[PDB]
Amino acid sequence: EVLLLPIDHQPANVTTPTLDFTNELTNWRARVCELMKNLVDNQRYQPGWTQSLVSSMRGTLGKLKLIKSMTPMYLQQLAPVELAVIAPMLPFPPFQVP
Amino acid sequence: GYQCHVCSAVLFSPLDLDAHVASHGLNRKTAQLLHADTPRLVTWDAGLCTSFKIVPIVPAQVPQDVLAYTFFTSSYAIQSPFPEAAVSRIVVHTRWASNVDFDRDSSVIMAPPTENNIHLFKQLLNTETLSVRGANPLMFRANVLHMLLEFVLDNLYLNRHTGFSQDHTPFTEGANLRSLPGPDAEKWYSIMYPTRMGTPNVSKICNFVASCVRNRVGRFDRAQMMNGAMSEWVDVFETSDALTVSIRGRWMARLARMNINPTEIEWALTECAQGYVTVTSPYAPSVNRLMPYRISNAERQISQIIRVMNIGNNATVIQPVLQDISVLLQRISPLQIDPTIISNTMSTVSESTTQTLSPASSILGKLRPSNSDFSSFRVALAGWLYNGVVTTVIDDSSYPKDGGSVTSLENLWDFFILALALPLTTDPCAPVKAFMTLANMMVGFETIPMDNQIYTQSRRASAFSTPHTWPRCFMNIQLISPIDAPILRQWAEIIHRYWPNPSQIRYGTPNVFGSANLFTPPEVLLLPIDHQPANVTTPTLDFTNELTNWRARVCELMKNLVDNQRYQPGWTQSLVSSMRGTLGKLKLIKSMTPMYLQQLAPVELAVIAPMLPFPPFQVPYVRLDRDRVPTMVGVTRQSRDTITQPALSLSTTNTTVGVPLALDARAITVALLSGKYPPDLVTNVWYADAIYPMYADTEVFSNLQRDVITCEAVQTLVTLVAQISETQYPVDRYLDWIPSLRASAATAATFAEWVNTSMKTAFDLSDMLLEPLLSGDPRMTQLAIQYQQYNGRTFNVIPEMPGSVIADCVQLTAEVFNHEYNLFGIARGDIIIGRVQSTHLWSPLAPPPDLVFDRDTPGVHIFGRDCRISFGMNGAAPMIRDETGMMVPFEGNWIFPLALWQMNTRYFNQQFDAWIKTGELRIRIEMGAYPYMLHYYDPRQYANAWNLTSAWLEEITPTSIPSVPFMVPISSDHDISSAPAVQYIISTEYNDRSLFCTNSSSPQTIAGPDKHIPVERYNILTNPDAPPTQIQLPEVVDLYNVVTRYAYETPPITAVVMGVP
Amino acid sequence: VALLSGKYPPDLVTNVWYADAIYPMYADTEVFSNLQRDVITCEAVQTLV
Amino acid sequence: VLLQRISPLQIDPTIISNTMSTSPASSILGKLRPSNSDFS
Amino acid sequence: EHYKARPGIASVQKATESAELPMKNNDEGTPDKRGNTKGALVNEHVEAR
Ligand SMILES: [Zn+2]
Repeated sequence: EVLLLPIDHQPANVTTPTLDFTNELTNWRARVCELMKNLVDNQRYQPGWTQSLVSSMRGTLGKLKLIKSMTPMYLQQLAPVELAVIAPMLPFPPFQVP
Repeated sequence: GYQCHVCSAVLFSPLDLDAHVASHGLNRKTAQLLHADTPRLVTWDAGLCTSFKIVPIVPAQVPQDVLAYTFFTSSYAIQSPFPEAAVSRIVVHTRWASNVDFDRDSSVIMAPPTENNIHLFKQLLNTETLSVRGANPLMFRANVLHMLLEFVLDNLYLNRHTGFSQDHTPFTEGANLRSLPGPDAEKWYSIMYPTRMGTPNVSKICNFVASCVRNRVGRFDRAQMMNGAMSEWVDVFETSDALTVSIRGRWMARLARMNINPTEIEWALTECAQGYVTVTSPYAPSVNRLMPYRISNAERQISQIIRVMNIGNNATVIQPVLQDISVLLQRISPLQIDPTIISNTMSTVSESTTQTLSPASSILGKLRPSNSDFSSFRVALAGWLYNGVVTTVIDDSSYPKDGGSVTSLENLWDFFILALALPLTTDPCAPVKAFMTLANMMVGFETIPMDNQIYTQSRRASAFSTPHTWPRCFMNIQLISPIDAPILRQWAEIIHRYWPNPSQIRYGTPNVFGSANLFTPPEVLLLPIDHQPANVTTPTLDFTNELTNWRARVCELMKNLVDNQRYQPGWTQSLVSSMRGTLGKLKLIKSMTPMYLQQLAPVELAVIAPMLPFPPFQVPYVRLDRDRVPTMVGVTRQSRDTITQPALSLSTTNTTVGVPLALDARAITVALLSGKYPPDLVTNVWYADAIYPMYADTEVFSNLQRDVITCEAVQTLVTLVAQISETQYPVDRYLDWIPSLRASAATAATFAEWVNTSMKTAFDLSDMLLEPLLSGDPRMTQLAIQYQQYNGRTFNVIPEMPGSVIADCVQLTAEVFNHEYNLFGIARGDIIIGRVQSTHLWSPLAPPPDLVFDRDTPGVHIFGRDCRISFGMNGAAPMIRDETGMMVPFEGNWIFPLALWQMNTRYFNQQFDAWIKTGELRIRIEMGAYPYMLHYYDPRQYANAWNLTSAWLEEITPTSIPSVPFMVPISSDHDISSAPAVQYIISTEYNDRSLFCTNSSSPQTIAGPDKHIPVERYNILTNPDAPPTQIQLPEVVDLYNVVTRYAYETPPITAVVMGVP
Repeated sequence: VALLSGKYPPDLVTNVWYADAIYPMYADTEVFSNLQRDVITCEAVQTLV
Repeated sequence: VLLQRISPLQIDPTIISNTMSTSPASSILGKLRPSNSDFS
Repeated sequence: EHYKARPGIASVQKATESAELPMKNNDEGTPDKRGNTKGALVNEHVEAR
């Protein structure tokens, strides 16, 4: 009686905030956006850009870091519940490797 | 085009003909950033300020036989202050007695409780409810909050003074009675004045009025300041209620805080003109104007942060603002460009025809003196106000192709065009580009050590745009060796020595206006170049400022370059003579543009800068210090998971704001080298004529009116969201007893949009407000701004939130609703669906305490989340599972939660409804709040509640319930018979508060539920020891108060303050 | 893009939504036939070997 | 298909467009293509 | 018929009808009653492509 998942799951409530960094997918999105901000920040690694695109690039990364989206909220709370509901009724029951 | 009519001459192409006649003769953000909408603050109300009316329900028996018809005052057509009826309720209709000039499209209109009021509670989040009579009991809290917000945003008016009489009749002797306008007024003088009617009767209304006091009627105070003018404010005793008197009083105080007199408008506009335009104000006793225009600096800072968040990058929102400021500088600036100056001064340059270069003639093909220098020079001057957002840089195309070489004469002039234009930009990396253009001109000729192989010497000078790319050989001048790089050593010394200095000019009038700038102190601007004040008013030519020094030293470097032994023998001697003569010619070219920019343009900037739709936004102009170059600026609108403190959750939650902008270095160079004055001008007459006509505008005041609505709407939003979801700000919660759902992100994002629409409609706004606050998560909102230097030193600004009277009044109406829940069609508590058959006449909204029970009552089974029902085989009774593991038959007293019935409504109907009707069991279904509907039966006949209660129990849905029906007996006066009545749904607590008076014209009420006219409301009449200006606000509403009535007037500012031309 | 966007309905209660999504799914169950076929699949193997 | 029919998650790509409100900013709106609704 | 299904019975059941469907048979490579291995004549990797 176990169903192996490559994601961490938490008990389900709908009132959790969208911008928690305890959620590891939201943490992953935030760390990738911070790494790309450090990559753009000081104009080396991009010679030949004639204009200064660092402010605009940093702003459009900040928006993608701080976007509201309930998909990382969904995948750790309600997606494993639906998988556990669906799975014993399947015609070919699940075959997993760790 | 056929023919002109001066001479009979025929032509074609009317583009020729109009010249021939002249010869005879001679989206959304762009709109809101310039022409934002104007809110309607001041609104007058000539009617009486009430929101609670008294509607009759069932008619009294006026032709009755126990008592003769001559007893009744209805038989004489006597107007009464209260509607005569057997049963009369009080309901809620905002502005049933009002007369306004501009309506707010938001009102709370209730039907009397015999009809259905479910359409006020199914309004907000019920889009998946099937029935047209059902509503979800999980959205009652959001529905009630939206109703209270509608209720306040309606009542935000001002009371208006109309006129008075003197009562010739002996009713209420000598009183001055108000006369409100409209189609009629005869029906109003009984409603306004309950104490005016005579008292002949022992009817209940005449028991009340004969008990009342007499001297409190009509007008009793005034402020008569002048003979033959309006009284300013009066105090009238009349019908009102304390809640809307309180709302309009706090709104009047909120507007009276903003008031300014005609003198301070003069004192503000004189300082804003800085002495050039003088306006006047009268010196006389006047009549009490109302001009709401003074706001605190915190509101200006918050409205600045929201505009900067609108001009998150987008590259096109702020371009029309710079276009507008360039066109505005056109109408003021006495400096005119004269392209013939350069064509004059390059004529008389001595050169040979036999040479093949012509240095005096290559530079005219470089410059190409044309007309569009102005709209590229004044944009560069307008960009000095917006260092924080716009970073104007020289165009990509204005640099040479391959970097060029100094042997190239055309690239030698293309360096000179850039060397003059680069000090006027506002990017902080201008001097490194000014150095690197010459270091690209010299590759192979002479070399200097760079940092890496990536950003070497031969890189294009446009790419050095950040402080990290500033080379060590430039930041430390000793690395350029003067043995094998003397010209680059000299140009580096010229950049480090003669680069211009920043300064400060002091615009602004912080008394009437508010200083909307952050990151700087108030009343100060920052300039890239140094300025002096004008000493003389007859200006004339001189050569002493930083721009003329900068023009001289570049030419002297180029002369030292052509005086190089490594460079000179490549050229012929007459060509060297002509180039040196052209440089000595071009040193001392007469142009008024440098002296203009030094000592007479910052006066124009400081004069213009308040009169501006988007107020300025600057970060400090640092000259050459790499340590303090601003690398970002960022605003926030929300917080992280835990941190309720903006000073901690600011650095990790921001959006970087700021966009570059391109400029034409050739046009800036032409505008710098060619500028002249009018031939005999005086620089105070010119400005007293030019600045005068634009100081009769009101947009600079209406934006100050707009920022109030912008700052108060976000405070109302953060107050109202905190009721349905958890937040970080400390608020009170009075409506936890109303059941609510569990708020997700989409619930708060929907509710916030409905709040936005209810503000935007009520204040007459057609554009968009608080939308960037809606783009993010609206639960945890904060507003802050910061900028960061190179070394990581961050300077943050967190503006405080001033209080909003809209949210204050919404919380006040919530506090009143906690005691007056019965008026808005809601009962508190829960219901019991037992069977009670008796001939008694008790009302089900006030049941006797024999019938009710609770969790504390012993012998009462409690059902929770578990329902297992065993069927009854072989005559045995079916059983249901208790919470504590017991199996009980269908008897006794039960307690359900409402959701337990909702999840299993059809399975419970077929099991339980046959036992509730004819058997015995009681079910206390608990929900907290529910709307109620009434049915009045005649107590002399048979009645039965099953066709109502079964119709209620069948229609319970897992997503909706309909309103709850009750059966109230009609209280007759005289002796009646007795008949059996069968009641099913009773209440738990008292819910009979909306009842006003029973039978209202009879002496008493023998049989039925009775109450007299509530003395506890009419406190001012019935209590002689009470002061007249007393309200008892959270407990009662009091229905009759003293109210102030103003007679102010609101003229435009140009109708009071006039300026001399 | 499915990670970066996506939202819930603004009125959901999970005890309504999942109690309404589970029931027609379990109404078309076939587990009692699959468990009744797996015995035959297991029983053919002995009669093969 | 069955996860899409059971799941409460309504994937609409318009949140990205409302957040951007349009260069590097328009380039990601070119790369993501929020005019598409194929989420198989 | 007061309550309507919030995910929808007609929408959930039409997907459960095709989740109910059994796995497709794979027959090729196995002999028939006579003894011939049924299937097509092809390189096995070309067939798996
Ligand atoms: Zn002519």
